[PDB]
Amino acid sequence: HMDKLRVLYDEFVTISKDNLERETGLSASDVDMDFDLNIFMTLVPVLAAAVCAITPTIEDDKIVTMMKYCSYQSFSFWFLKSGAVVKSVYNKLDYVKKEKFVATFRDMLLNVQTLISLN
Ligand code: NI
Repeated sequence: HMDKLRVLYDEFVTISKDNLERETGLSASDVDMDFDLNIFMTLVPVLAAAVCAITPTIEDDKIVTMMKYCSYQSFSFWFLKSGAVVKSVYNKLDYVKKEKFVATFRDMLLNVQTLISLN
């Protein structure tokens, strides 16, 4: 179950860890997708309210703004380690990887969002 989400999450984590460890010199903590799923479930409604609805056609610039508000300190693999946000990793990617990272992050949010449809 959640097989597509696993693929997206693993990519997000790999890219994030690689850049966070390189920039800070710190070592990532263990990955816990179960834990991080719950984090994303909380993030989705706040980001939708603070920025705009998360949809497959959301403007890329809006996703990048959402990245500014997502702190790695909240996730399993960087818990309370530093103040870095997802946009800080975006900023260090090359111009091609940047676009793919936007798609990966968006699609991760979209997938998590399908888990939390209203009654
Ligand atoms: Ni499964």
